[PDB]
Amino acid sequence: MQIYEGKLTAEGLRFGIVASRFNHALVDRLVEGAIDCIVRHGGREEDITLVRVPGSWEIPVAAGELARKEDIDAVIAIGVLIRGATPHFDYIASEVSKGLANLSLELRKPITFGVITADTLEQAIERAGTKHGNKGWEAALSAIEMANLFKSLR
Amino acid sequence: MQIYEGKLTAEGLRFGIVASRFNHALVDRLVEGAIDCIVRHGGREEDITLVRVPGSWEIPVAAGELARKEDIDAVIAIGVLIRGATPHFDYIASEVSKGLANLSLELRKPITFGVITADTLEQAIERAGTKHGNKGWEAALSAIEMANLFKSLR
Amino acid sequence: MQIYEGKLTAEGLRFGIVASRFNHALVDRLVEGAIDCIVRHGGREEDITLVRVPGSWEIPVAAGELARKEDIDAVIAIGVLIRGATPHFDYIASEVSKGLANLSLELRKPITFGVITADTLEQAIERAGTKHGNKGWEAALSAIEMANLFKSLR
Amino acid sequence: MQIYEGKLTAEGLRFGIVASRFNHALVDRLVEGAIDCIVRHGGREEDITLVRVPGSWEIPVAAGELARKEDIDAVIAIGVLIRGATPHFDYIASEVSKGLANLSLELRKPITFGVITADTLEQAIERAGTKHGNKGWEAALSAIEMANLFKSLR
Amino acid sequence: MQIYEGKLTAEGLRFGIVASRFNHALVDRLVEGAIDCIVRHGGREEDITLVRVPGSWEIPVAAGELARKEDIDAVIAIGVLIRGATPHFDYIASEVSKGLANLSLELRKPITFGVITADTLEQAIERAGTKHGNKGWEAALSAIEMANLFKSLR
Amino acid sequence: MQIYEGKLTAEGLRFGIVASRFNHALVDRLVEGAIDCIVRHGGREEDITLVRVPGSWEIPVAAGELARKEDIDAVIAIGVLIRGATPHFDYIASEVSKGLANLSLELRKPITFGVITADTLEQAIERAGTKHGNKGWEAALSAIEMANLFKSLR
Amino acid sequence: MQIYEGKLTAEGLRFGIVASRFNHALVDRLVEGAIDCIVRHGGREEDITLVRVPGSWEIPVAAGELARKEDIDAVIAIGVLIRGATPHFDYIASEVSKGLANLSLELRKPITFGVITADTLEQAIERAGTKHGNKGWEAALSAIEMANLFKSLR
Ligand SMILES: O=C(O)CCc1nc2c(=O)[nH]c(=O)nc-2n(C[C@H](O)[C@H](O)[C@H](O)CO)c1O
Ligand SMILES: O=C(O)CCc1nc2c(=O)[nH]c(=O)nc-2n(C[C@H](O)[C@H](O)[C@H](O)CO)c1O
Ligand SMILES: O=C(O)CCc1nc2c(=O)[nH]c(=O)nc-2n(C[C@H](O)[C@H](O)[C@H](O)CO)c1O
Ligand SMILES: O=C(O)CCc1nc2c(=O)[nH]c(=O)nc-2n(C[C@H](O)[C@H](O)[C@H](O)CO)c1O
Ligand SMILES: O=C(O)CCc1nc2c(=O)[nH]c(=O)nc-2n(C[C@H](O)[C@H](O)[C@H](O)CO)c1O
Ligand SMILES: O=C(O)CCc1nc2c(=O)[nH]c(=O)nc-2n(C[C@H](O)[C@H](O)[C@H](O)CO)c1O
Ligand SMILES: O=C(O)CCc1nc2c(=O)[nH]c(=O)nc-2n(C[C@H](O)[C@H](O)[C@H](O)CO)c1O
Ligand SMILES: O=C(O)CCc1nc2c(=O)[nH]c(=O)nc-2n(C[C@H](O)[C@H](O)[C@H](O)CO)c1O
Repeated sequence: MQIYEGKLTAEGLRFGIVASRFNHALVDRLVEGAIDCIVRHGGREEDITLVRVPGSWEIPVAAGELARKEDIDAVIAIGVLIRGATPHFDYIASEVSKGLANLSLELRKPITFGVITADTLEQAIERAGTKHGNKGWEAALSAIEMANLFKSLR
Repeated sequence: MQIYEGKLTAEGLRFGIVASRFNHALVDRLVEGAIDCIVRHGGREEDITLVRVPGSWEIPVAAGELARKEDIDAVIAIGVLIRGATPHFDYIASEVSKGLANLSLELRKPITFGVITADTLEQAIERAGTKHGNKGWEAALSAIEMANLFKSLR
Repeated sequence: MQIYEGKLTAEGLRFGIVASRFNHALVDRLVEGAIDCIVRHGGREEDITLVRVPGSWEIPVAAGELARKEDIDAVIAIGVLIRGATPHFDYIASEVSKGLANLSLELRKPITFGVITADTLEQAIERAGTKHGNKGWEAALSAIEMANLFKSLR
Repeated sequence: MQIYEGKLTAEGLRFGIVASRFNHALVDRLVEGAIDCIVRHGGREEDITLVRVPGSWEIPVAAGELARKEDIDAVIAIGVLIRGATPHFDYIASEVSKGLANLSLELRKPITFGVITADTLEQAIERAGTKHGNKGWEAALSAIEMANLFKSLR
Repeated sequence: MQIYEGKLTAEGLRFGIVASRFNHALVDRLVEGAIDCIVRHGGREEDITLVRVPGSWEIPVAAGELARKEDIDAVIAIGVLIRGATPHFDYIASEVSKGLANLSLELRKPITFGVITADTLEQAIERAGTKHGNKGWEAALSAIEMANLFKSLR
Repeated sequence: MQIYEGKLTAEGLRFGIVASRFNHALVDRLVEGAIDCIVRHGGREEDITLVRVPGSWEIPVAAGELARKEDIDAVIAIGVLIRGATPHFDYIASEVSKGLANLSLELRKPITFGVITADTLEQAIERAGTKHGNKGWEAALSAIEMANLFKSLR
Repeated sequence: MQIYEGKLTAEGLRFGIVASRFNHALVDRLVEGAIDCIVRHGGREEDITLVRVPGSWEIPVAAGELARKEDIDAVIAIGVLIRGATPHFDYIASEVSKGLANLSLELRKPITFGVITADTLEQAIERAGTKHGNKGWEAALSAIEMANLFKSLR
């Protein structure tokens, strides 16, 4: 059987992070987590490109530019959506997720999903460096794995 | 670390706004907000192109023409959807959001989302220049930021 | 500020209407409304092309052929979906709306939405020439406006 | 009448399996089922290529690379999604399913769906080698059939 | 400020794992997770020493022998306790935790805690490779970090 | 990977059993079970040393003397605690468990836990040779395994 | 370890099917499933012998004659029992199952159980080619496996 997998050592890997500003008090913890994950797995901070955008809505178009860079191995999308009173959350969460996934397939490059989609503020806090971990760290670890996988698969 | 971000000064930037006429008593406040945000951030009103369309459904096709203009740096979509008795709202909100996001990615140009998607009239009023701000102003500010970001990122 | 908008006079405009047969007792009222709107706004009935299809499912593929005609300025989609006992309604409504919107963007030509998506028969009747107007007339009026807009915008 | 169908003998067929690691205690049972199905229907284990990825989110991009291999007849996607507290499940499940289906159509190659999408842990266990069978085995059997079908249809 | 921390690359590190057999259907998933975490972080499987013992009660005495080995950098304790009808669970969980912690301090060597202490079988399953991750993987990662930390701190 | 484990053949192994007299009608069944387990796994009854003590409180001090014997490979602690009206049970159970575990670590010799800690008489009966097995037999089997393990590990 | 198992390719295998007529509208679907399973796994339809009998009661005596044929490798029993108002169902289901199992052991030949034993008509429909699969297909697949197994085991 031929088996392909990615290790979790990040030496030499180069990452793009796109991070929105809405709910920044939480997003900033996700960004801290993603960078820490990369660095302590052996990636160099210098090899990270961070792009800031206003909201989750704007993440895909920026991620599309980063993922097109030949010197970026994977893109990590970071944001925090918390349901409000209206269905706005639904439409943004749907389009952010669809856009990122579509871009990944179009560009044949891993784009990982570190966007919290929470019904409540409590759920978002839980996932931004408290009881349920740090979604930024999770999405970064995924990106490390996928970038290494792609070194043999792509 | 390489860091890219957009400032909020709008000198020299050129914006397209596509604004629907359905629920105009609310949309017109969103348009006022977007224009004010551009102008007081340093953008010239002469550098704004405003396109009116009948309803939210029609926003994407018009935005597609504006976004294709080489002299437009970002497009701001402005509309107001309020849920009625039938699921019509769902289908329009889904397609307007999907279309705009898809166009942004296809054209590699920022298109911001100033479309209210409210369950009630009260929620729409709240977001069109009253207690929960002005979604037109928010979408304009996002567009300023994204246009500035793209000056280095694109 | 540059301002683009469409007037509501339809002199010289040429329209395609795609109308499904399912629920025809209602769809036929929508078609009457669309034609009346065009004619009394100055459009010639001879400049209308009407295509009939079995159900809402089949509207997009027919609309795609009409919208590709260089001598059609806009397409008006007309149908009536009424929720039944199963989720079938959801999947048809989702695809008819997605298809039309996608075609509009792909062909850079206005395609308006005169498809009722009702939970009940009563709601459909309300929107097919009774208390809540006539969705065919609304979609036709939109098409008039968009065709005029596109005369300067496209 | 011309009739095309796929037999279930897997002699000479070559398969790609993409299996995520999230919920591995269940996914690993699905992988065991898929491999067993192939082998006991006559396929050689040496003709299987297994790609591991972090989560269901990452399955499509990896499946896209495998499906593009001329010496892969079909791809089997294997993962386990279990609903949590937030709507995150919905967005991942929607994009994994959409991506795989889109890739299948784009590449004109069968990609089968062995991804459990469960509301509860119990439901996932039921479908990963207990009372409701093994979704990996089902997706592999489907892939066998489709690969054979395509030998005359493609 | 002097700052000491451990990276997550496991090259050259040597680990002891002590894993009980009670509830093995769950423990065995924790062992899989720990080994995977070591290997994909760069540790060699040949540098792992695995000791099996009957129950959680027996973990400390075995861990004491492994931790005393000069060529073991950290020990990972792996077990699954599920509360029964009597308070037995309390006394075992208390003593296994106390013993491991005491040994770590006595021997000035990291000993990490991969012992699930669940009120229910469902909670144990959740933590042994399903919705709440894999406690073996978590304890292994901790051990990697602590072994690296100790390379400068000890 | 280096793997250490204990087999369940007891040829040549020498055991100490410390058994309390309180609740003897149950403890005596546990002692029967422990002896049977040893003998039918190949241990000689002559190689068992049995020490009787008044209550569970007194088990540790006796176990400490037995575990210090160079010709004892493992000690099996056997007793029955049943909750009464006062918290006395808690303090005895806590100390008997802590003492045994501490002695095991101090003397680097396996001491297994065959002490029932029951809330009710029914629970104790269940665990002393009826529906939930025989805790003496379990603790003896553990001791066999640990003594064998220690033949290579210690 | 010596391991014996049956593959699922049916080339050269010869099968007997005994199918009752009571509840034929469902049994006939089970028979379709059994034949399809055999044929698409490589068995020849000419190598199938189908015996029809009145009711489940009569399946064993007919299966006894088929299983005694040296040129039959396995027998598949197919029927549908649905509980009525009286305990009649219980006695028939008990004897059909006992008879078939007894005959299998007596003749040292696989006889598989494709007899639905349902409390309700809905449950029977579910298992005769709808949501819970096709019991005829399942029993045929079992027979394939057992016939192959017996080629080395018998
Ligand atoms: O309309 C609002 O501002 C409240 C709803 C909202 N919620 C969030 C959220 O929870 N998380 C988030 O990242 N972004 C959000 N955006 C902003 C949009 O993403 C977008 O920036 C604007 O609509 C302008 O395009 C939102 O508009
Ligand atoms: O059918 C109706 O008119 C009521 C539902 C409705 N609601 C809204 C709304 O709340 N906001 C909005 O901007 N537009 C709407 N359009 C119109 C469609 O957008 C479209 O103009 C027509 O269907 C014609 O294409 C609507 O049709
Ligand atoms: O955010 C979480 O980690 C909990 C939700 C979650 N649940 C599942 C699940 O049930 N099954 C699964 O296969 N994957 C999951 N991923 C991970 C994503 O798929 C993805 O790996 C990450 O978002 C990083 O891209 C998840 O993020
Ligand atoms: O997981 C299951 O098998 C039960 C759910 C299910 N239900 C249906 C159904 O009701 N109708 C249907 O036509 N197919 C189904 N498929 C199978 C999938 O379509 C597909 O074949 C498999 O996921 C393998 O790719 C299903 O998987
Ligand atoms: O008495 C019982 O066997 C049931 C309670 C029990 N539960 C667990 C458990 O949930 N997990 C576990 O790892 N071990 C257990 N041990 C066994 C003890 O740990 C020990 O092996 C015996 O008491 C013999 O020393 C247990 O005795
Ligand atoms: O098992 C879990 O991860 C959830 C419970 C838990 N909760 C916390 C917590 O709330 N705070 C905290 O500081 N640590 C925790 N650790 C981790 C352990 O401390 C330890 O790191 C691991 O068990 C590995 O040794 C935990 O394991
Ligand atoms: O007595 C009745 O006819 C109703 C009960 C009944 N139910 C079933 C059934 O649900 N399925 C089935 O296969 N057969 C049945 N037979 C008939 C007996 O099997 C038998 O044919 C007669 O008793 C005559 O021997 C039954 O008699
Ligand atoms: O009809 C079904 O498949 C569901 C019921 C069922 N449940 C089990 C089960 O829980 N465990 C099990 O080992 N087998 C089962 N078999 C299959 C039969 O044993 C037999 O294989 C078939 O009836 C074919 O002969 C079953 O048919």
